[PDB]
Amino acid sequence: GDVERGEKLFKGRAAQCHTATKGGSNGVGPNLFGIVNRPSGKVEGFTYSKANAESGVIWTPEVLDVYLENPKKFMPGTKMSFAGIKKPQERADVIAYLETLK
Amino acid sequence: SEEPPFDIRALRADIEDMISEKLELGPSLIRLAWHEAASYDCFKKDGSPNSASMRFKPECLYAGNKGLDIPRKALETLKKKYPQISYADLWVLAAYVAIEYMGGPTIPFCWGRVDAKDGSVCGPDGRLPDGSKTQSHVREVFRRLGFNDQETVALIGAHTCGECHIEFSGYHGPWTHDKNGFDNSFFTQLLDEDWVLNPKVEQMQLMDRATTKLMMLPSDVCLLLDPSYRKYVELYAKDNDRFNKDFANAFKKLTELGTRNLHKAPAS
Ligand code: HEC
Ligand code: HEM
Ligand SMILES: [K+]
Ligand SMILES: [Mg+2]
Repeated sequence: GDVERGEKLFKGRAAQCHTATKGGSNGVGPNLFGIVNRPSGKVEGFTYSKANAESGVIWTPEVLDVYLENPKKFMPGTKMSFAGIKKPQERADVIAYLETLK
Repeated sequence: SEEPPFDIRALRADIEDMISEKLELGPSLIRLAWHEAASYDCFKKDGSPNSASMRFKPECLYAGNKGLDIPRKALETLKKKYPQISYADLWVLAAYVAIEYMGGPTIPFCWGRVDAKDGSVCGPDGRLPDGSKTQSHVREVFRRLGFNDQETVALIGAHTCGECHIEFSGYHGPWTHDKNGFDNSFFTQLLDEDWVLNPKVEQMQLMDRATTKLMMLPSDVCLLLDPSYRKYVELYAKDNDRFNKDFANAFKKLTELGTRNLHKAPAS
């Protein structure tokens, strides 16, 4: 994806719930710095749902693509209240921006 | 299906492109199409809904339509690129594209709305709903439009996206934490949060006590207070697929009020 479009999409779709800076604060959602290729439910200080805590998924770019299209379908019981990114180009752009967060 | 006199495929892509450059335009386009239809009165048979009559005075200056010049000027550029589409059809299609673009349902688009020639066909003021009022006023307005309670609650669910502006309504902020996303989160927010008085806004509005970043109008919280509306709030908070289908049907009925012999447009 395009990192520039990915950052702007993240500002417009993720900023009310997630921070992207190194050591950024936990809010509605956890800090997502370094999340690409991490196991799910392990950001320090965040209290996850029962579904996300006990989940076995690893946030690789291909898994993030399915999740971001429909979070509640991919992980039933999740507390992430996100409508999803229906177009592949926008998902790819958002995923490319998450890959730059070390 | 029937092919319109405008290139609908290229038009649908140009609306998505315009929305990608400024995501806050999505909800604004939905509000524009809703207020162009909300002038209707099914008992008096007037108001000129779905005719783009809001382009003229006096309807453009009504208090309820403050701020709607932004989505109107954004779409004037597309009217120049596609002159065969009427302004009335363009506003409805732009709302349907924004709903689908933000993750909502795909509403089948019917074309053929005729534009208003001037402001002499406009309805009076006082037709648009007031955010400071509750269920008696909300039911009166939606009964005047020809909607039942199920459809009323599904339609107010569009507050899942967008925000209030002090300069347009005197209220402030978004209803959900995904203001540029379209799903049933208005209803889960309405039930799951503790809505407390916001002492920082002069016009009375509630805020979520968890973060204080969200808001609800008196007209939003009246859906919990009324026994009939509360049951539909509960239904949609529990089933997003049902919300998407019921919103699609009601929004299509809204944008086809006062229309005649429209044509089914092709998909995608
Ligand atoms: C609030 C309405 C959110 C928005 C908008 C976005 N996300 Fe989110 N996200 C949110 C929560 C509450 C949680 C925790 C969910 C749980 O069930 O416990 C998450 C989680 C994620 C994760 C997983 C993190 C992990 O396992 O440590 C990812 C990868 C994620 N969110 C991504 C993401 C993106 C890319 C978003 C915009 C495109 C986005 N989220 C928006 C809440 C919210
Ligand atoms: C009870 C009836 C309703 C009332 C009282 C009401 C009230 C309001 C108010 C006060 C605003 C803020 C406007 C501003 O400051 O910018 C608003 C915004 C909005 N409303 Fe409604 N509304 C009602 C029904 C609806 C319906 C039925 C829809 C759609 C189908 C809708 C869609 C929207 C959208 C999309 C916005 C946000 C626009 C933006 O972000 O720019 N509303 N509404
Ligand atoms: K939303
Ligand atoms: Mg009108």
